[PDB]
Amino acid sequence: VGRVVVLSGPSAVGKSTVVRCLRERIPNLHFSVSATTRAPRPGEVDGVDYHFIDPTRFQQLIDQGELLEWAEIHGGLHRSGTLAQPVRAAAATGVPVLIEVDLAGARAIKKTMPEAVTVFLAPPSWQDLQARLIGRGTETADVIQRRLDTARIELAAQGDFDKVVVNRRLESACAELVSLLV
Repeated sequence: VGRVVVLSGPSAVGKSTVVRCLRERIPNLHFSVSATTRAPRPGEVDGVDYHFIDPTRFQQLIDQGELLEWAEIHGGLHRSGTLAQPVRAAAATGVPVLIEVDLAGARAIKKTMPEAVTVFLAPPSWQDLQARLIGRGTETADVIQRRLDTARIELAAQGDFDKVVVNRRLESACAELVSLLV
């Protein structure tokens, strides 16, 4: 039976390079393919990039409890979320599953699938995360202040998760996640 790992963390702690590393290290890792009600962009493939469904069918899925989590996107322009059945089927086949979601999505998945392992990718320090949020200083002071406030709130949540991986170094963050997945 494959492990299901839900990866989340602060907005902008470094999740997507980590995801790429994981998919290279585990040849058959199944990266959860979200359902969405937006239309496909050219180059997106149904079943690979997203499962493209219509709003009515997406509402049916909500009502039948077939989503582990879902959210309104861009204030309700459309919806996206994680389908339960492919995750469960992949796991029953013995293939490991990774789901990457924001913190609200991870909280939702722990309710709908408690056997999933939730992991919070934490920064090695406050100053490391603050430095990245300031960045090249292209944003206004109000925008940066809001980002720092948001980060402190999100960091307060790391206790809600099954595991904390500290992103000290890409190779060892990725290594710890590999150990969790296989």
